[PDB]
Amino acid sequence: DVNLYGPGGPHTALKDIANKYSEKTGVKVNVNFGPQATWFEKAKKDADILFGASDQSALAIASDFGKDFNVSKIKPLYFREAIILTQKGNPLKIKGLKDLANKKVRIVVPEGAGKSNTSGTGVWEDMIGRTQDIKTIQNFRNNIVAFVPNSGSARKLFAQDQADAWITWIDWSKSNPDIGTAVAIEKDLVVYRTFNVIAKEGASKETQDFIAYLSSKEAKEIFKKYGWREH
Amino acid sequence: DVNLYGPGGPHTALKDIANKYSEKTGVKVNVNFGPQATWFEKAKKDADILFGASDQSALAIASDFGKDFNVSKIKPLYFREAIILTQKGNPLKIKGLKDLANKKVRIVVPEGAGKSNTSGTGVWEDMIGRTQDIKTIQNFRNNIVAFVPNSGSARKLFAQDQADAWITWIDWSKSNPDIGTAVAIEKDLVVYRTFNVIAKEGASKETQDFIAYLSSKEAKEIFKKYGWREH
Repeated sequence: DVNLYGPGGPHTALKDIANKYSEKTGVKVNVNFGPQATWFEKAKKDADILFGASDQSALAIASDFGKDFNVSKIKPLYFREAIILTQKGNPLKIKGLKDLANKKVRIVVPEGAGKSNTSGTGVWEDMIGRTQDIKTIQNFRNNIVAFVPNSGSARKLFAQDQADAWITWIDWSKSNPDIGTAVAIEKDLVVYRTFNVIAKEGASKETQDFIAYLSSKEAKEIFKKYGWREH
Repeated sequence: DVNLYGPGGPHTALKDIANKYSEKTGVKVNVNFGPQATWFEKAKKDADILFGASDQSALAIASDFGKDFNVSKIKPLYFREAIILTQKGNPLKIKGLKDLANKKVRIVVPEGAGKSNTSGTGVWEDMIGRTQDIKTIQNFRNNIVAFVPNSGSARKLFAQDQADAWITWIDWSKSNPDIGTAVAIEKDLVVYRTFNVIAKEGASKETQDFIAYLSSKEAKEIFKKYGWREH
Protein backbone atom coordinates (compact mmCIF):
# COMPACT_ATOMS: atom_id res chain seq x y z
CA ASP A 1 0.00 0.00 0.00
CA VAL A 2 1.02 3.61 -0.59
CA ASN A 3 -0.08 5.80 2.32
CA LEU A 4 -0.32 9.58 2.04
CA TYR A 5 -0.85 12.03 4.90
CA GLY A 6 -1.54 15.76 4.80
CA PRO A 7 -3.94 18.66 5.41
CA GLY A 8 -7.49 19.09 4.16
CA GLY A 9 -7.77 20.75 0.76
CA PRO A 10 -5.58 18.91 -1.74
CA HIS A 11 -7.16 15.69 -0.47
CA THR A 12 -10.09 15.97 -2.88
CA ALA A 13 -7.88 16.00 -5.96
CA LEU A 14 -5.68 13.28 -4.45
CA LYS A 15 -8.63 11.00 -3.68
CA ASP A 16 -9.71 11.16 -7.32
CA ILE A 17 -6.16 10.61 -8.56
CA ALA A 18 -5.61 7.74 -6.13
CA ASN A 19 -8.87 6.10 -7.17
CA LYS A 20 -7.95 6.23 -10.85
CA TYR A 21 -4.40 5.07 -10.15
CA SER A 22 -5.41 2.12 -7.96
CA GLU A 23 -7.91 0.86 -10.53
CA LYS A 24 -5.33 1.14 -13.31
CA THR A 25 -2.25 -0.31 -11.61
CA GLY A 26 -3.71 -2.52 -8.89
CA VAL A 27 -1.60 -0.60 -6.37
CA LYS A 28 -3.60 0.50 -3.34
CA VAL A 29 -3.17 4.20 -2.53
CA ASN A 30 -4.65 5.69 0.64
CA VAL A 31 -5.18 9.41 1.19
CA ASN A 32 -5.29 10.36 4.87
CA PHE A 33 -6.15 13.99 5.58
CA GLY A 34 -7.28 16.52 8.18
CA PRO A 35 -5.76 18.50 11.06
CA GLN A 36 -2.21 17.27 11.71
CA ALA A 37 -3.10 16.09 15.22
CA THR A 38 -5.68 13.63 13.89
CA TRP A 39 -3.10 11.61 11.95
CA PHE A 40 0.36 12.58 13.22
CA GLU A 41 1.02 9.54 15.42
CA LYS A 42 -0.07 7.10 12.71
CA ALA A 43 1.87 8.92 10.00
CA LYS A 44 5.07 8.53 12.02
CA LYS A 45 4.73 4.76 11.59
CA ASP A 46 3.67 4.33 7.95
CA ALA A 47 3.57 7.62 6.05
CA ASP A 48 5.02 7.01 2.58
CA ILE A 49 4.31 10.51 1.28
CA LEU A 50 3.51 13.76 3.07
CA PHE A 51 1.51 16.20 0.95
CA GLY A 52 1.15 19.92 1.62
CA ALA A 53 -1.24 22.79 0.96
CA SER A 54 1.48 25.46 1.09
CA ASP A 55 5.25 25.58 1.39
CA GLN A 56 5.54 27.07 4.88
CA SER A 57 3.02 24.58 6.27
CA ALA A 58 4.62 21.62 4.47
CA LEU A 59 8.04 22.62 5.78
CA ALA A 60 6.55 22.79 9.28
CA ILE A 61 4.82 19.40 9.12
CA ALA A 62 7.76 17.57 7.52
CA SER A 63 10.05 19.05 10.18
CA ASP A 64 7.96 17.37 12.88
CA PHE A 65 8.98 13.97 11.50
CA GLY A 66 12.74 14.10 12.10
CA LYS A 67 14.95 11.58 10.29
CA ASP A 68 12.09 9.84 8.44
CA PHE A 69 11.74 12.80 6.07
CA ASN A 70 14.34 15.13 4.57
CA VAL A 71 12.67 18.53 4.38
CA SER A 72 14.99 19.60 1.57
CA LYS A 73 13.12 17.18 -0.69
CA ILE A 74 9.77 19.00 -0.71
CA LYS A 75 8.48 19.11 -4.30
CA PRO A 76 6.16 21.91 -5.43
CA LEU A 77 3.92 20.63 -8.23
CA TYR A 78 0.90 22.95 -8.59
CA PHE A 79 -0.40 26.29 -7.34
CA ARG A 80 -3.78 27.94 -6.91
CA GLU A 81 -5.11 31.37 -6.03
CA ALA A 82 -6.62 32.59 -2.79
CA ILE A 83 -10.30 33.56 -2.96
CA ILE A 84 -12.99 35.13 -0.82
CA LEU A 85 -15.82 32.74 -0.03
CA THR A 86 -19.06 34.56 0.74
CA GLN A 87 -22.39 33.18 1.90
CA LYS A 88 -24.67 32.01 -0.92
CA GLY A 89 -25.85 34.91 -3.08
CA ASN A 90 -23.16 37.24 -1.75
CA PRO A 91 -25.78 39.38 0.04
CA LEU A 92 -23.22 42.00 1.08
CA LYS A 93 -22.15 42.43 -2.55
CA ILE A 94 -18.47 41.88 -1.78
CA LYS A 95 -16.33 42.79 -4.81
CA GLY A 96 -12.87 41.95 -3.46
CA LEU A 97 -10.40 42.44 -0.61
CA LYS A 98 -10.55 46.23 -0.51
CA ASP A 99 -14.31 45.84 -0.26
CA LEU A 100 -13.80 43.64 2.84
CA ALA A 101 -11.77 46.42 4.44
CA ASN A 102 -14.28 49.17 3.75
CA LYS A 103 -17.49 47.32 4.63
CA LYS A 104 -18.70 45.94 7.95
CA VAL A 105 -18.13 42.22 7.49
CA ARG A 106 -17.22 39.20 9.61
CA ILE A 107 -14.10 37.51 8.22
CA VAL A 108 -12.60 34.16 9.16
CA VAL A 109 -9.02 33.24 8.27
CA PRO A 110 -6.82 30.26 9.11
CA GLU A 111 -3.71 31.33 11.04
CA GLY A 112 -1.39 28.90 12.80
CA ALA A 113 -0.42 31.25 15.63
CA GLY A 114 2.76 29.18 15.93
CA LYS A 115 0.93 26.13 17.26
CA SER A 116 -0.85 24.84 14.17
CA ASN A 117 0.51 24.18 10.70
CA THR A 118 -2.00 25.55 8.20
CA SER A 119 -1.78 26.81 4.61
CA GLY A 120 -3.44 30.06 5.68
CA THR A 121 -0.58 31.48 7.74
CA GLY A 122 0.55 34.87 6.41
CA VAL A 123 -1.96 34.95 3.56
CA TRP A 124 -4.36 37.73 4.53
CA GLU A 125 -1.63 40.19 5.52
CA ASP A 126 0.41 39.54 2.39
CA MET A 127 -2.59 40.28 0.18
CA ILE A 128 -4.06 43.35 1.89
CA GLY A 129 -0.56 44.67 2.61
CA ARG A 130 -0.10 45.14 -1.13
CA THR A 131 -2.54 48.07 -0.91
CA GLN A 132 0.35 49.87 0.80
CA ASP A 133 -2.12 51.68 3.04
CA ILE A 134 -1.98 51.14 6.80
CA LYS A 135 -5.56 52.35 7.27
CA THR A 136 -6.79 49.72 4.82
CA ILE A 137 -4.72 47.06 6.57
CA GLN A 138 -6.13 48.13 9.96
CA ASN A 139 -9.68 48.17 8.62
CA PHE A 140 -9.40 44.69 7.14
CA ARG A 141 -7.92 43.31 10.35
CA ASN A 142 -10.68 44.92 12.42
CA ASN A 143 -13.17 42.80 10.46
CA ILE A 144 -11.49 39.50 11.30
CA VAL A 145 -13.83 37.85 13.80
CA ALA A 146 -11.92 34.58 14.05
CA PHE A 147 -8.43 33.26 13.50
CA VAL A 148 -8.69 29.47 13.29
CA PRO A 149 -6.01 26.75 13.42
CA ASN A 150 -6.91 25.17 10.07
CA SER A 151 -9.16 25.39 7.01
CA GLY A 152 -11.49 22.67 8.31
CA SER A 153 -12.23 24.88 11.31
CA ALA A 154 -12.97 27.82 9.02
CA ARG A 155 -15.32 25.69 6.94
CA LYS A 156 -17.27 24.65 10.04
CA LEU A 157 -17.46 28.22 11.33
CA PHE A 158 -18.56 29.40 7.88
CA ALA A 159 -21.20 26.68 7.59
CA GLN A 160 -22.70 27.75 10.91
CA ASP A 161 -23.13 31.26 9.49
CA GLN A 162 -20.62 32.66 11.98
CA ALA A 163 -18.76 34.57 9.26
CA ASP A 164 -19.69 36.58 6.18
CA ALA A 165 -16.41 35.92 4.39
CA TRP A 166 -13.79 33.19 4.52
CA ILE A 167 -10.34 33.85 3.08
CA THR A 168 -9.55 30.51 1.48
CA TRP A 169 -8.36 28.74 -1.68
CA ILE A 170 -10.16 28.19 -4.98
CA ASP A 171 -9.98 24.41 -4.48
CA TRP A 172 -12.18 24.62 -1.37
CA SER A 173 -14.88 26.23 -3.49
CA LYS A 174 -14.43 23.74 -6.35
CA SER A 175 -14.54 20.79 -3.95
CA ASN A 176 -17.74 22.17 -2.41
CA PRO A 177 -20.02 23.83 -4.96
CA ASP A 178 -22.85 23.78 -2.42
CA ILE A 179 -21.19 25.71 0.40
CA GLY A 180 -20.70 29.40 -0.52
CA THR A 181 -20.09 31.82 -3.38
CA ALA A 182 -16.53 32.46 -4.57
CA VAL A 183 -15.40 36.03 -5.23
CA ALA A 184 -12.11 36.54 -7.05
CA ILE A 185 -9.44 38.65 -5.36
CA GLU A 186 -7.90 41.67 -7.09
CA LYS A 187 -5.12 40.49 -9.41
CA ASP A 188 -2.71 43.03 -7.91
CA LEU A 189 -3.31 41.73 -4.37
CA VAL A 190 -3.94 37.99 -4.64
CA VAL A 191 -1.43 35.35 -3.56
CA TYR A 192 -0.91 31.88 -4.99
CA ARG A 193 0.30 28.98 -2.87
CA THR A 194 1.45 25.52 -3.82
CA PHE A 195 0.62 21.85 -3.54
CA ASN A 196 3.67 19.75 -2.73
CA VAL A 197 4.79 16.24 -1.85
CA ILE A 198 7.75 14.62 -0.14
CA ALA A 199 8.59 10.92 -0.17
CA LYS A 200 9.99 9.27 2.95
CA GLU A 201 13.65 8.28 3.03
CA GLY A 202 14.00 4.83 1.45
CA ALA A 203 10.61 5.15 -0.25
CA SER A 204 9.32 2.00 -1.94
CA LYS A 205 9.15 1.56 -5.71
CA GLU A 206 5.36 1.78 -5.51
CA THR A 207 5.66 5.11 -3.70
CA GLN A 208 8.05 6.53 -6.30
CA ASP A 209 5.72 5.33 -9.06
CA PHE A 210 2.76 7.23 -7.61
CA ILE A 211 4.81 10.38 -7.14
CA ALA A 212 5.58 10.29 -10.86
CA TYR A 213 1.89 9.77 -11.60
CA LEU A 214 1.11 13.07 -9.88
CA SER A 215 2.77 14.76 -12.86
CA SER A 216 1.03 12.57 -15.44
CA LYS A 217 -1.46 13.93 -17.98
CA GLU A 218 -4.32 12.24 -16.10
CA ALA A 219 -3.25 13.78 -12.79
CA LYS A 220 -2.84 17.25 -14.29
CA GLU A 221 -6.41 17.20 -15.56
CA ILE A 222 -7.83 16.15 -12.20
CA PHE A 223 -5.80 18.80 -10.39
CA LYS A 224 -7.04 21.32 -12.96
CA LYS A 225 -10.65 20.40 -12.19
CA TYR A 226 -10.09 21.54 -8.60
CA GLY A 227 -8.34 24.77 -9.62
CA TRP A 228 -4.71 23.65 -9.39
CA ARG A 229 -2.49 25.13 -12.11
CA GLU A 230 1.07 24.92 -13.44
CA HIS A 231 1.16 28.16 -15.42
CA ASP B 1 10.13 51.30 33.60
CA VAL B 2 8.09 50.67 30.47
CA ASN B 3 9.32 47.34 29.11
CA LEU B 4 8.91 46.32 25.47
CA TYR B 5 9.68 42.86 24.12
CA GLY B 6 9.80 41.71 20.50
CA PRO B 7 11.80 40.25 17.61
CA GLY B 8 14.90 41.71 16.00
CA GLY B 9 14.21 44.23 13.24
CA PRO B 10 11.82 46.89 14.51
CA HIS B 11 14.10 47.20 17.53
CA THR B 12 16.44 49.70 15.88
CA ALA B 13 13.67 52.23 15.22
CA LEU B 14 12.19 51.54 18.65
CA LYS B 15 15.48 52.11 20.45
CA ASP B 16 15.86 55.51 18.77
CA ILE B 17 12.25 56.35 19.62
CA ALA B 18 12.58 55.15 23.21
CA ASN B 19 15.73 57.20 23.72
CA LYS B 20 14.07 60.35 22.40
CA TYR B 21 10.96 59.67 24.47
CA SER B 22 12.94 59.13 27.67
CA GLU B 23 14.91 62.32 27.06
CA LYS B 24 11.69 64.29 26.71
CA THR B 25 9.46 62.77 29.38
CA GLY B 26 11.81 61.23 31.94
CA VAL B 27 10.05 57.90 31.61
CA LYS B 28 12.50 55.02 31.27
CA VAL B 29 11.65 52.85 28.27
CA ASN B 30 13.47 49.56 27.70
CA VAL B 31 13.52 47.84 24.32
CA ASN B 32 14.20 44.12 24.67
CA PHE B 33 14.67 42.19 21.43
CA GLY B 34 15.92 38.97 19.87
CA PRO B 35 14.81 35.36 19.44
CA GLN B 36 11.70 34.84 21.56
CA ALA B 37 13.33 32.11 23.66
CA THR B 38 15.95 34.55 24.95
CA TRP B 39 13.44 36.86 26.66
CA PHE B 40 10.22 34.85 26.97
CA GLU B 41 10.55 33.94 30.66
CA LYS B 42 11.58 37.48 31.62
CA ALA B 43 8.75 39.02 29.60
CA LYS B 44 6.26 36.85 31.50
CA LYS B 45 7.18 38.92 34.55
CA ASP B 46 7.33 42.51 33.35
CA ALA B 47 6.32 42.90 29.69
CA ASP B 48 4.28 46.08 29.23
CA ILE B 49 4.24 45.95 25.44
CA LEU B 50 4.91 43.29 22.82
CA PHE B 51 5.99 44.60 19.43
CA GLY B 52 5.92 42.61 16.20
CA ALA B 53 7.60 42.42 12.81
CA SER B 54 4.58 40.93 11.03
CA ASP B 55 0.99 40.09 11.88
CA GLN B 56 1.23 36.29 11.83
CA SER B 57 4.34 36.32 14.02
CA ALA B 58 2.87 38.89 16.41
CA LEU B 59 -0.30 36.83 16.74
CA ALA B 60 1.83 33.79 17.53
CA ILE B 61 4.01 35.52 20.12
CA ALA B 62 1.14 37.30 21.89
CA SER B 63 -0.77 34.02 22.03
CA ASP B 64 2.12 32.47 23.96
CA PHE B 65 1.45 34.84 26.87
CA GLY B 66 -2.07 33.58 27.57
CA LYS B 67 -4.26 35.84 29.70
CA ASP B 68 -1.56 38.51 30.15
CA PHE B 69 -2.37 39.78 26.66
CA ASN B 70 -5.57 39.91 24.60
CA VAL B 71 -4.46 39.11 21.04
CA SER B 72 -7.50 40.93 19.64
CA LYS B 73 -5.74 44.15 20.64
CA ILE B 74 -2.82 43.92 18.21
CA LYS B 75 -2.29 47.32 16.57
CA PRO B 76 -0.76 47.54 13.09
CA LEU B 77 0.99 50.91 12.72
CA TYR B 78 3.50 50.79 9.84
CA PHE B 79 4.56 48.54 6.98
CA ARG B 80 7.68 48.02 4.88
CA GLU B 81 8.65 46.16 1.72
CA ALA B 82 10.61 42.94 1.48
CA ILE B 83 13.97 43.23 -0.27
CA ILE B 84 16.78 41.04 -1.51
CA LEU B 85 19.99 41.65 0.39
CA THR B 86 23.07 40.70 -1.61
CA GLN B 87 26.71 40.64 -0.57
CA LYS B 88 28.20 44.13 -0.67
CA GLY B 89 28.66 45.22 -4.29
CA ASN B 90 26.15 42.69 -5.62
CA PRO B 91 28.85 40.64 -7.39
CA LEU B 92 26.34 38.31 -9.07
CA LYS B 93 24.36 41.25 -10.48
CA ILE B 94 21.08 40.04 -8.97
CA LYS B 95 18.15 41.92 -10.50
CA GLY B 96 15.17 40.57 -8.56
CA LEU B 97 13.30 37.40 -7.60
CA LYS B 98 12.90 36.04 -11.12
CA ASP B 99 16.62 36.62 -11.60
CA LEU B 100 17.27 34.62 -8.42
CA ALA B 101 15.18 31.76 -9.79
CA ASN B 102 17.10 31.74 -13.07
CA LYS B 103 20.62 31.95 -11.67
CA LYS B 104 22.60 29.50 -9.56
CA VAL B 105 22.65 31.24 -6.20
CA ARG B 106 22.43 30.46 -2.49
CA ILE B 107 19.38 32.00 -0.80
CA VAL B 108 18.62 32.27 2.91
CA VAL B 109 15.09 32.85 4.20
CA PRO B 110 13.57 32.92 7.68
CA GLU B 111 10.80 30.34 8.09
CA GLY B 112 9.28 29.40 11.44
CA ALA B 113 8.66 25.77 10.51
CA GLY B 114 5.89 25.82 13.12
CA LYS B 115 8.38 26.01 15.99
CA SER B 116 9.69 29.56 15.71
CA ASN B 117 7.76 32.82 15.40
CA THR B 118 9.41 34.90 12.68
CA SER B 119 8.29 37.67 10.32
CA GLY B 120 9.63 35.65 7.38
CA THR B 121 7.09 32.83 7.43
CA GLY B 122 5.21 32.60 4.12
CA VAL B 123 7.01 35.53 2.52
CA TRP B 124 9.19 33.94 -0.16
CA GLU B 125 6.42 31.71 -1.50
CA ASP B 126 3.88 34.52 -1.58
CA MET B 127 6.23 36.66 -3.67
CA ILE B 128 7.57 34.10 -6.13
CA GLY B 129 4.12 32.49 -6.33
CA ARG B 130 2.84 35.64 -8.01
CA THR B 131 4.83 34.68 -11.11
CA GLN B 132 2.15 32.01 -11.53
CA ASP B 133 4.72 29.60 -12.93
CA ILE B 134 5.49 26.35 -11.13
CA LYS B 135 8.89 25.97 -12.80
CA THR B 136 9.93 29.42 -11.58
CA ILE B 137 8.70 28.55 -8.08
CA GLN B 138 10.58 25.23 -8.19
CA ASN B 139 13.75 26.91 -9.42
CA PHE B 140 13.63 29.58 -6.73
CA ARG B 141 13.09 26.99 -4.00
CA ASN B 142 15.95 24.87 -5.32
CA ASN B 143 18.23 27.84 -4.60
CA ILE B 144 17.25 28.10 -0.93
CA VAL B 145 20.22 26.71 0.99
CA ALA B 146 18.89 27.50 4.45
CA PHE B 147 15.53 28.02 6.13
CA VAL B 148 16.39 29.69 9.43
CA PRO B 149 14.24 30.20 12.55
CA ASN B 150 14.58 34.01 12.69
CA SER B 151 16.06 37.04 10.92
CA GLY B 152 18.96 37.24 13.38
CA SER B 153 19.95 33.73 12.31
CA ALA B 154 19.73 34.76 8.66
CA ARG B 155 21.93 37.79 9.33
CA LYS B 156 24.59 35.64 10.97
CA LEU B 157 24.56 33.11 8.13
CA PHE B 158 24.66 35.92 5.58
CA ALA B 159 27.53 37.70 7.36
CA GLN B 160 29.55 34.47 7.22
CA ASP B 161 29.25 34.58 3.41
CA GLN B 162 27.28 31.33 3.43
CA ALA B 163 24.54 32.78 1.21
CA ASP B 164 24.50 35.06 -1.84
CA ALA B 165 21.05 36.46 -1.15
CA TRP B 166 18.91 36.96 1.93
CA ILE B 167 15.18 37.57 1.53
CA THR B 168 14.54 40.17 4.20
CA TRP B 169 13.02 43.59 4.96
CA ILE B 170 14.21 47.05 3.93
CA ASP B 171 14.73 47.97 7.60
CA TRP B 172 17.45 45.33 7.99
CA SER B 173 19.40 47.08 5.25
CA LYS B 174 18.66 50.53 6.68
CA SER B 175 19.85 49.32 10.09
CA ASN B 176 22.94 47.68 8.60
CA PRO B 177 23.95 49.69 5.53
CA ASP B 178 27.42 48.13 5.33
CA ILE B 179 26.69 44.40 5.57
CA GLY B 180 25.31 44.13 2.02
CA THR B 181 23.66 45.76 -0.98
CA ALA B 182 19.87 46.03 -1.16
CA VAL B 183 18.13 45.03 -4.38
CA ALA B 184 14.49 46.02 -4.83
CA ILE B 185 11.96 43.29 -5.57
CA GLU B 186 9.66 43.44 -8.60
CA LYS B 187 6.73 45.68 -7.66
CA ASP B 188 4.26 43.09 -8.96
CA LEU B 189 5.73 40.36 -6.72
CA VAL B 190 6.81 42.13 -3.54
CA VAL B 191 4.96 41.86 -0.23
CA TYR B 192 4.68 44.41 2.55
CA ARG B 193 4.39 43.38 6.19
CA THR B 194 3.57 45.39 9.29
CA PHE B 195 4.98 46.65 12.55
CA ASN B 196 2.54 46.31 15.42
CA VAL B 197 2.22 46.68 19.18
CA ILE B 198 0.01 45.28 21.90
CA ALA B 199 -0.28 46.61 25.44
CA LYS B 200 -0.71 44.19 28.33
CA GLU B 201 -4.08 43.87 30.02
CA GLY B 202 -4.23 46.57 32.70
CA ALA B 203 -1.46 48.56 31.03
CA SER B 204 -0.29 51.62 32.98
CA LYS B 205 -0.96 55.19 31.88
CA GLU B 206 2.74 55.58 31.13
CA THR B 207 2.66 52.47 28.96
CA GLN B 208 -0.38 53.81 27.11
CA ASP B 209 1.32 57.19 26.71
CA PHE B 210 4.30 55.58 25.00
CA ILE B 211 2.01 53.65 22.66
CA ALA B 212 0.43 56.96 21.68
CA TYR B 213 3.91 58.37 21.07
CA LEU B 214 4.54 55.68 18.46
CA SER B 215 2.04 57.57 16.30
CA SER B 216 3.54 60.98 17.04
CA LYS B 217 5.21 63.08 14.35
CA GLU B 218 8.57 62.44 16.04
CA ALA B 219 8.13 58.67 15.95
CA LYS B 220 6.81 58.70 12.38
CA GLU B 221 10.01 60.39 11.24
CA ILE B 222 12.24 57.84 12.98
CA PHE B 223 10.22 54.95 11.59
CA LYS B 224 10.51 56.51 8.13
CA LYS B 225 14.31 56.63 8.37
CA TYR B 226 14.33 52.85 8.77
CA GLY B 227 11.93 52.35 5.84
CA TRP B 228 8.63 52.02 7.70
CA ARG B 229 5.73 53.59 5.80
CA GLU B 230 2.04 54.52 6.16
CA HIS B 231 1.99 55.93 3.28
